[PDB]
Amino acid sequence: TYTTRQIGAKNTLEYKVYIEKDGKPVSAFHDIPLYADKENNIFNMVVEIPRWTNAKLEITKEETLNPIIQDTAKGKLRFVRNCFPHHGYIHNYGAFPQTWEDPNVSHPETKAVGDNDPIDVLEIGETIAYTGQVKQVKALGIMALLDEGETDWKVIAIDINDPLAPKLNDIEDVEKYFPGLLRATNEWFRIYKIPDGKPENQFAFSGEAKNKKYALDIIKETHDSWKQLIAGKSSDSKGIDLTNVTLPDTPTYSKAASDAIPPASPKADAPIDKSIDKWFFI
Amino acid sequence: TYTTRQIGAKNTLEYKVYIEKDGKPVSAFHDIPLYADKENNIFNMVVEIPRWTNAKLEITKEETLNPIIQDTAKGKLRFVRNCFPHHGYIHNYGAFPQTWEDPNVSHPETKAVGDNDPIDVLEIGETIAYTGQVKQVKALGIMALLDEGETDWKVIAIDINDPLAPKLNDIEDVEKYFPGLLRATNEWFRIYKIPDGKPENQFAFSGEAKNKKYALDIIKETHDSWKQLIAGKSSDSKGIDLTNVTLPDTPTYSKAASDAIPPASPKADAPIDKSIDKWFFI
Ligand SMILES: [Mn+2]
Ligand SMILES: [Mn+2]
Ligand SMILES: [Mn+2]
Ligand SMILES: [Mn+2]
Ligand SMILES: [Mn+2]
Ligand SMILES: [Mn+2]
Ligand SMILES: [Mn+2]
Ligand SMILES: [Mn+2]
Repeated sequence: TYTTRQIGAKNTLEYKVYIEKDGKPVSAFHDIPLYADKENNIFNMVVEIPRWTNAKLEITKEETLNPIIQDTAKGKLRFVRNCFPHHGYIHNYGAFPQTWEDPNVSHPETKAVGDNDPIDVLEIGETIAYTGQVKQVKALGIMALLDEGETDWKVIAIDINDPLAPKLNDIEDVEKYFPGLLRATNEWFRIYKIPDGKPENQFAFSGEAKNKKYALDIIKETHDSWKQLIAGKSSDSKGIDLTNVTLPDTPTYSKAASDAIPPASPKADAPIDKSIDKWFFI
Repeated sequence: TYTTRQIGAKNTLEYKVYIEKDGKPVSAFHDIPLYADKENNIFNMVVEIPRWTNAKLEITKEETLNPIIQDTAKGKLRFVRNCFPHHGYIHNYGAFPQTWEDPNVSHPETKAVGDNDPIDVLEIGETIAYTGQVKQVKALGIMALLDEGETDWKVIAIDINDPLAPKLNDIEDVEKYFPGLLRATNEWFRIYKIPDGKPENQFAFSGEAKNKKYALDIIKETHDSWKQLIAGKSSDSKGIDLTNVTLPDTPTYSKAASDAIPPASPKADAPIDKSIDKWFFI
């Protein structure tokens, strides 16, 4: 049983969300198994941002036990802007634990280094997720996003408890039941940061969403990359905090990291500035 | 000065939003002047539904002083469904007070009876409005929607305080600063009821959004119809409660009706069933 420990009021600089393992804080990047069912390829996804929300909550690499915190830019809370016809994030967005997009290396398909973070998952179920929630999903395909020149693969997946779960098994089913969702995913990731001064993103494979096989090859590679990492054999760890509480053969393993963590102090959500409302017509 | 008096909690059955003019509840339908600045075509819009929301809030014709309550469909609280790529209402939504789409007469332009309510307005400004908000807007165009075979014009408007008001003068400027919002408005109203299992709506004029001038003509006809209604001369008033605290020359004028409304007793937003989250691919 994975739960959540909320410290602070959502939408504040102070807001932290730690994942708990049967009541004890674990590392959201390290102590949560990639696979819930390896045989079958059922993955564990850590949800960072709920669908149609704007706060840019992220699993923080350099904090101990990598809590999910809102990203900041120039001292301020970061929020993604609404770009017509979309309203915030159009997917439940998060990542697969125990994966690492090697910054030190130029993945051969996209020809650019990874973006230094857990691989990214777009979860397309019909229920809006919650922050710090662990969900079991099935990968259906993958997109090669080059986000600011950096390899940043987007894995398309679905909550296995989703009513259509059974009917979706490969990328081509995405278009049969969620027609146009895959083209909106291409357009959303090309332009979301334009209202921020960033250039427009680009996709490898001409925006081709790769199938479950290819995707599965990519999650493994990334998962192997994390293996070199938490083990201690990465060429450059970039100062990621490797503290964990469940991999005992690791240099960085450390029980008591968990007792170290402060109790939940959940507070009512802080309000978001009315500028976030703005709808951009890009 | 217009404020709002909330009773009970949002998304509940006991929720009512009353409009106040200087602290005295007044009829949201009859007592709020259609015009803010007549000769400048600046109207007072009553806001029913903030943008990107789903509870279907409406000025209630059948209740004294016509409060804004939540619509009911088959004994249950009504909520509009998410139709990709949209999220709830894509526009702040409301009506103009002192208007009436005549139920009892077949309008010559669309060939159908009126829908029995104040004319409807789509406010396209960038700020998300609030329920019961009286805002000052400027008509820009009107679309002839046939809602389940009834005359249901949609006025397209913008808050005068919008940072873009000044550049918006007639319908053609809407496609200028808001490219594609016009195409999405037509679609949104055709399909929004499909998920409820009703048929696709159709639009007169082939969905042409008619100019600001045609618009004013239609708003004005509707004001005349309301004049017959409130004066007491309607063929059939349809149980519409015509109590008012400001037109003394009207038969139903009764001050003391304002003092009869209970004090505010707002509670915080009740949770909305998770089925509401679902996104339909129509
Ligand atoms: Mn990031
Ligand atoms: Mn990420
Ligand atoms: Mn990125
Ligand atoms: Mn990334
Ligand atoms: Mn209605
Ligand atoms: Mn209406
Ligand atoms: Mn209607
Ligand atoms: Mn109507």
